Amino acid sequence: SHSTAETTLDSFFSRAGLVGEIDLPLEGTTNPNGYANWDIDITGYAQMRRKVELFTYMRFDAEFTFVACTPTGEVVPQLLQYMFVPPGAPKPDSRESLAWQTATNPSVFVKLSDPPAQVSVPFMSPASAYQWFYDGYPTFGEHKQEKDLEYGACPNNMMGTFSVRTVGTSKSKYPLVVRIYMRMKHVRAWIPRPMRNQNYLFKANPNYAGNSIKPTGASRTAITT
Amino acid sequence: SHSTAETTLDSFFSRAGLVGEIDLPLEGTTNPNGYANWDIDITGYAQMRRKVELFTYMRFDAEFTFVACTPTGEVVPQLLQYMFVPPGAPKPDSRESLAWQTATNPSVFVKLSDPPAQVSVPFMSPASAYQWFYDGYPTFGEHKQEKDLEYGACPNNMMGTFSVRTVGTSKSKYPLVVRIYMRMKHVRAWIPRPMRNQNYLFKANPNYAGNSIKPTGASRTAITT
Amino acid sequence: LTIGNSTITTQEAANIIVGYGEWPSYCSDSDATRPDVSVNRFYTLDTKLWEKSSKGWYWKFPDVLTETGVFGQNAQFHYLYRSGFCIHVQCNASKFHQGALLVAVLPEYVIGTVAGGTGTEDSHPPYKQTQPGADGFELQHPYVLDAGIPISQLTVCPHQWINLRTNNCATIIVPYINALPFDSALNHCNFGLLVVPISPLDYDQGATPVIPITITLAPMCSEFAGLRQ
Amino acid sequence: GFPTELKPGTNQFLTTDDGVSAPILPNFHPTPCIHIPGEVRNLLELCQVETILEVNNVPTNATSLMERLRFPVSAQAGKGELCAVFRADPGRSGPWQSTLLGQLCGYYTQWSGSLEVTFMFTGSFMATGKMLIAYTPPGGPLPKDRATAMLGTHVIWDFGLQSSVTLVIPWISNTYTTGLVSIWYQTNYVVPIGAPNTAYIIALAAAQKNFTMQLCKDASDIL
Amino acid sequence: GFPTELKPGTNQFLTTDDGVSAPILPNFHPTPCIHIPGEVRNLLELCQVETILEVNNVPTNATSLMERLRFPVSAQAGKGELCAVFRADPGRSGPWQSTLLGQLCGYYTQWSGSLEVTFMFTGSFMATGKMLIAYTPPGGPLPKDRATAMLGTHVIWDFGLQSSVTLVIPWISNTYTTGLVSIWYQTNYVVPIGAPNTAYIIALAAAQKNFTMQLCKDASDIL
Amino acid sequence: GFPTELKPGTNQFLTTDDGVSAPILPNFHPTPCIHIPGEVRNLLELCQV
Repeated sequence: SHSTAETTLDSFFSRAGLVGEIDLPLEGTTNPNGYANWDIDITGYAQMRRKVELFTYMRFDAEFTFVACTPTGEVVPQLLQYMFVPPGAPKPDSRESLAWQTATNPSVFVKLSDPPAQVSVPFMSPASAYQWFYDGYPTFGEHKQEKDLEYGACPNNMMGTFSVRTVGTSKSKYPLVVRIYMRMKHVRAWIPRPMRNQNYLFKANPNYAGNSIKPTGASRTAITT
Repeated sequence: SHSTAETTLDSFFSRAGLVGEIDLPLEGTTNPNGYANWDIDITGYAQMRRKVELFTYMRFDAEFTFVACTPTGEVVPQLLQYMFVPPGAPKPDSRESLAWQTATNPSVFVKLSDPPAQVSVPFMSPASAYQWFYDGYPTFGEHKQEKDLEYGACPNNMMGTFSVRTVGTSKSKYPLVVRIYMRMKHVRAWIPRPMRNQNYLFKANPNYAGNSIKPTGASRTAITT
Repeated sequence: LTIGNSTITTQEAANIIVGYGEWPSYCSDSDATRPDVSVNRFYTLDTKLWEKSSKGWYWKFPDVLTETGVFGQNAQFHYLYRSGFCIHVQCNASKFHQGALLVAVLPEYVIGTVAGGTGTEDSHPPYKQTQPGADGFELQHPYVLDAGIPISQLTVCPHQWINLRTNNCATIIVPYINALPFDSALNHCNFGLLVVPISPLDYDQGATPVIPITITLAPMCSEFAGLRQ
Repeated sequence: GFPTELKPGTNQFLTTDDGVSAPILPNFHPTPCIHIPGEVRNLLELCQVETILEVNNVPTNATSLMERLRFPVSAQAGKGELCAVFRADPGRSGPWQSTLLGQLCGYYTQWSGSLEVTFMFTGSFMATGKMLIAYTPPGGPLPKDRATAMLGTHVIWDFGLQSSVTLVIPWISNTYTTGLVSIWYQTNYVVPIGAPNTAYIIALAAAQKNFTMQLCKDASDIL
Repeated sequence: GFPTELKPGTNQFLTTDDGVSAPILPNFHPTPCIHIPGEVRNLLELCQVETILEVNNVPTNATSLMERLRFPVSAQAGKGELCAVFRADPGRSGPWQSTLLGQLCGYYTQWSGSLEVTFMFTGSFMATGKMLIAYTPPGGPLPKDRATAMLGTHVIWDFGLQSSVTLVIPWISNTYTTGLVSIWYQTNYVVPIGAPNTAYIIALAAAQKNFTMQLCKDASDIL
Repeated sequence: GFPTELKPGTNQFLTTDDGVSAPILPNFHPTPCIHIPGEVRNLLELCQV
């Protein structure tokens, strides 16, 4: 009841949360290729989407951490390669793709015996700020002949994508699970808007249910508490 | 759209890329001697040759890194010796060669459990700058009686050679694979020339195909876009 | 109050509120024509009808003036656009009428549709809902602003209350709010203008059942730039 | 050759630990930050703006959620008892959840400050009458009648003032845990002919400068 | 005896991480760097030099790749429409790939600046005529005729000027995504007798000082 | 409580790496170096005879 530093933009967002988990099993239907591509979704952490949508324009750095173990939490002598694929460059499709070798896609080479890999991603957007809400269409052309599902879409907020794989020509000997933690650093928020009222239905648009609800209606009557 | 530091010589080249992989199998036809010699080729990284050939004269330091694991990416309790053999000194031929003991050939002794070995190689050329293009012949003599395949050859750009082996008198117990990453540091480029047009056919000369191609010819006609 | 050939009559002694405390300025950057002749006058949208059953209205800027005004001829011929707006919402009522209008400006007002059923699978809203022109569009679910965003907290945006008992006009001046210094005109709607009933219209029977909502607006510092298409 | 002992808790990964790490793109220069008119540096800025208070948190139907915002005053009831606004505790569930302050208080555990609640009468211009707003501190129970409510912290609200009446509650804490404000009919709703006999009033509520929050907690329904 | 905790992400090998390492030969003194006249410090220096623009990107035969560089003007067509230079987007595929600027833009993902495109008429000295070059901003479509093209950004080019005519395009960005420049017959190709009735003109293009590139990406065909 | 990441190439043993290590006898004081007439500091001195 004295210090106000607790309610700053920084201390409100800055906190490393589990943002996505990569699964590289020994044998299964999920990832039979021993690799996976994870596009950076801030909405990986549950409460984070309703949080950042309090504002319209935002800007931040992000610190990623990779806690890797077996599904039992056992650490095994396995070498991992975490590759960052910038918005421009294309994502790898096969395990022997030339995307794993391309230098302009920075890679991290760690071991599970080594403490979780930690890197920092700068503000990637070509715009001056991120933008969770776009009332319009990305293209600046008369193209209006297709199914306009581009409404609300803003491909300028693309932060790139990480690419996790087991190093080596041959498949890994151990079943692995790589967990990804994102932490927002230097943050600035701009235009304030009311906080989400109804449940989120989709990922790229603020659509809501056909049946609207309410925050709470405890009072059975206005008179009595 | 403000900072120009992105397009400097340094930030354009400075990036650790996979430049060569050493294979030391348990039993096979490749390396039955449990050792290998890798001459430093900048053109190990694919896109790097077309890159540096944008200029004619260049000068740089190089930071090498050695990511070593089994072909499954498993890390094993194995001791490795990475030896640098300068341009002058001769390369080792046998596993019990006296080249492994010669002090003037600096050696690195690491473990796979230890993070990738990292060393830095200074500008080795006896000339004031490297030279990807030599319009002439190295020797300064009237010798013109042999098959002059020395055209384009410039043995002054020799950067030396690394020598990877499994430490010990007896052969290694584990199958190993050593990957080498080169990163250009302090870089200066001199004479600019047009960027490669056709595919590379050979390694030491800018020869091209008998059938020339083009960058792109999308326009079916000049009139219509 | 006359600016150019347009002459409107309103009170010049009200509570004029500027959006987020910033007047519309000219862009003095590198991202790039500044017309204030026949693109400076007042544009007066057709009157809407404040009614008992009314849910609310919204207008999308700068889409509202895309085809309607000379302002539009510069917005449809230039591939770049930048401008602020002077919004003046006034309704004419009698001392025997009631009501309360919340006039607000929410930048990047993305409209959402619905999806009921055991399996939710919806499309994306049409142009008429997305960019309703100068006619505007009536809210479907006002309590959540057709976007799952509660109107209960709308006051965090540039707002003014119209209490037929107290007020009669609401004036909002909005500066060019965007993540880019220059953007498109027919593609990106920088903001939407919300005019929503919080306290509904009521009157004893015999009175005029419709109170006229009149919107008079003019672009304060329009700067189109770009080149002629 | 430099002495260093590795102190306990080395390779630990603490989520809240504020350190610096290697840049994934150490030459990439982000597009310079231009100016964007509205900016927020402290959430308290939002906590200090007035937001509609759903005192009438009775209806639940989807086509009647707009009734929540305003509560009615009518010629029907005379000198009785209008409505008892939920206890002065913006964090707890109830009417205060309609406010931005309330939703923000859901993102923290401890808070302390003073709150402003302005009431906005939206009847006809010809309509007049007197309402009695009175705040009773925590611990003490809800006053049984108006006269007894008058002997405490109270505010006489006449409709010579359209909305300007605004209650300032002294203090809010965390461990009748919190005090409640009640609105009373001091005088019956009086109108001339041709004037509606029922009117609705909107409650707006914010926090004062001295309001703060402390320990953070992410408690959101979705997702 | 010095407290030190090893923070997360220790033994990681990040390729872009800029650190220093032990020297493999710590006594070797490299041959001192003498002077070499041409030097490059920023790739933008190359981006600002004029390089032949293959507007005539129609032929594909190995013995006709030289036709790419120049496009023809002849007495044949009158007041019609010469050639539409590809959209102002030096990075995208097409004619701009013949430029050094284009090949460099292939090594980056984002770019923004102004570009200069000088056209060089190589007909006879006795030959004259007027061409109409006009740049139409993105979004807007290609002008249907010359007169309509004239009402926009346009440049009248007479052959009283051999090459000095040069179009300056305002701005280029990344997300008709980009605007296109078209060259028009304002006037038919007119020559005396003994003068060739067909002439070719070379397009040269560069970037202005205000041109920059940002995010790097290695996209080369070979190898 | 002091942040430190162990950068690649830690426990490597490079022969040419010029570092300092713990003294095996940290109190032993070697017999002070007297003067000896001929001395060589650079091999070029020999290269010039």
